[PDB]
Amino acid sequence: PPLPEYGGKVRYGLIPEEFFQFLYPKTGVTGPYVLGTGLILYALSKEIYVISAETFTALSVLGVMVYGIKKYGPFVADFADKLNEQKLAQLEEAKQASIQHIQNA
Amino acid sequence: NLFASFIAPTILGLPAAVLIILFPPLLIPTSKYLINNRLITTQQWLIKLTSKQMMTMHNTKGRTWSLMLVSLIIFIATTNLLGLLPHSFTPTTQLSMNLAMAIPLWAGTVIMGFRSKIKNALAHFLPQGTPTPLIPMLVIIETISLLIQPMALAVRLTANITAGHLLMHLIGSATLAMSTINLPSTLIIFTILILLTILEIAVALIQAYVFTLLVSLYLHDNT
Amino acid sequence: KARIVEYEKEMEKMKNLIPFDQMTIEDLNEAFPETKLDKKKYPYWPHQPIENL
Amino acid sequence: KKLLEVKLGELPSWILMRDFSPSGIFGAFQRGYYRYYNKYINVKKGSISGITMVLACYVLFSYSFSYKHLKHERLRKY
Amino acid sequence: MPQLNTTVWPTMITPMLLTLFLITQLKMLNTNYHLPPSPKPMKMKNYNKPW
Amino acid sequence: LATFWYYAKVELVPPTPAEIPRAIQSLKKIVNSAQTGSFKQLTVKEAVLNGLVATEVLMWFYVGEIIGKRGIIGYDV
Amino acid sequence: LQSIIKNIWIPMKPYYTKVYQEIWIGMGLMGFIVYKIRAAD
Repeated sequence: PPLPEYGGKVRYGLIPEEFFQFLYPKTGVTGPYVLGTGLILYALSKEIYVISAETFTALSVLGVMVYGIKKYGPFVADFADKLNEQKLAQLEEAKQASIQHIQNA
Repeated sequence: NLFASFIAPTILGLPAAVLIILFPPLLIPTSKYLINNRLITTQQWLIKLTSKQMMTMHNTKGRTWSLMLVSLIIFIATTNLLGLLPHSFTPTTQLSMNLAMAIPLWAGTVIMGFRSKIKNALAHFLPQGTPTPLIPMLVIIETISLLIQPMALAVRLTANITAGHLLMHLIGSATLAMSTINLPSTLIIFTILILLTILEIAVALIQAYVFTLLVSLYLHDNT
Repeated sequence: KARIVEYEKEMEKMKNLIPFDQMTIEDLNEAFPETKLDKKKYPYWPHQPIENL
Repeated sequence: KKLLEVKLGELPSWILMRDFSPSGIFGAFQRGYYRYYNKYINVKKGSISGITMVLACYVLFSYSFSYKHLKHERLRKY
Repeated sequence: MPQLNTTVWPTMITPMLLTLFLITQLKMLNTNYHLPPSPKPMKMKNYNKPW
Repeated sequence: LATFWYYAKVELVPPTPAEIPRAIQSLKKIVNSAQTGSFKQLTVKEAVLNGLVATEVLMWFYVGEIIGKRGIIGYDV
Repeated sequence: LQSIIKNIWIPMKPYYTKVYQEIWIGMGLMGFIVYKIRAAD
């Protein structure tokens, strides 16, 4: 069975487009965003999210992750695609080779 | 207060450490296909490179541990990397898990060396061309070395990972304590924290590789 | 002529292979049997010499 | 026709019609894993979002059990 | 040091032995590298004509 | 930038005095459906959607609270 | 019992029975050490 060609259309690497489409009818385009900002402000206002040293280690590792992704993402995607293309080319070559061998026989 | 991130986590009273230790293999999906997605492609390339690195130096009997040593390095590296995310509990900071990883493998290698190989196993404690009046001393040394190899394995992982985390946390506190004071100094401390984060990624991978390489050498000295 | 009809059957078989991106590994070991792991000579993973990898 | 998937079925009896067995919960978790995997990971030309979403859920879980320690670091009292 | 509290030591050892010796190894066993598709166009156990 | 406002002018604005009767009628419809228990017609899809919108307006209330105590984190005193 | 030992123990049998025997002895040793540590505590 062949795989699809694209994934699930995530936004910001965290939330899929299905959520934005699901809130589009009742709360429009800014609905999900005001829900997100409201939840963030309620979390860090009622001190559900306690600001500590882990906030800054979190910001550091998230910055390193976003930078590393934006930088070495094209390279890793192209590397995987080229690995698959080389394997496919080698396989097609080795199939035609045996066809030619039996035709020669 | 300071070692709060190394205490066995519990959610609603249950040992979440079990889930945290079982999670790493979930990030390695496998497939029967011949040409598959980018994640499995990159992971299989990495596993092949790792196997060729760790296992080419062994003979036919040491190469039966390819599964064991590749599993060890993959498990430790993924645990150490997942320990870098915010608020996470890293099980490789625990001396219990690291002792349970180190003692079985080292003991298995030395018992494998004493079951077969027994002549060469007992000869290994003496270097080849050791002069005569020094033969006793170099047997007291080498012996205790062979007896600290397991502990010095586990500790070397624990003491490292723990320490790294501690340092980062402390620097984090610094930034927080400096957020209400001069902001250029806060940005300088934050840049130190970013460099430390990159160093901690490197040390995660390096510690996985070194634990596995020392186990591999103990195996190579007994096959 | 017997050998030739066998060869023609085999060439039809090779010509009617499923494309390689719908192909499992058992299908490859059926198509090109030289791509099969010698799980008798090498019983343990990776079932081949490490240099072969 | 009470096999209606949740998000389509309004009833509480449906809640008790499900297979709340160990094998049932195992099948439920495995079906969820394969739904996520087929939607986000098991595609060609896949994205890294299929991993960063897992890591975000992991960080949320990690914060959940780290709250009993952080609630002593709150900077207000109410 | 919470690492010295020996009461939670089994909780840290028992899942590891499942993850290191069972699950990761079952996932490496399903990571197989087939041998190259090398097609020999030289394979003909022939013989001279009947003379 | 400005697209935020392009959507906010239609969505994130207060209700004009002309459409408060519409809101009163909708509130009456909701309380009626709660009275007669007719909400057993609402699929859990739409139930979740309504719950999310109610959570959003509660978050509006809490944002109004943080703008009414002049301090974001907790109570400044 | 079925489809578990078909997907867990049939693949891992060559290793559990032949390759890791010394690992099993060493794991007994490790359990003994851990018992002596937890008991003297």
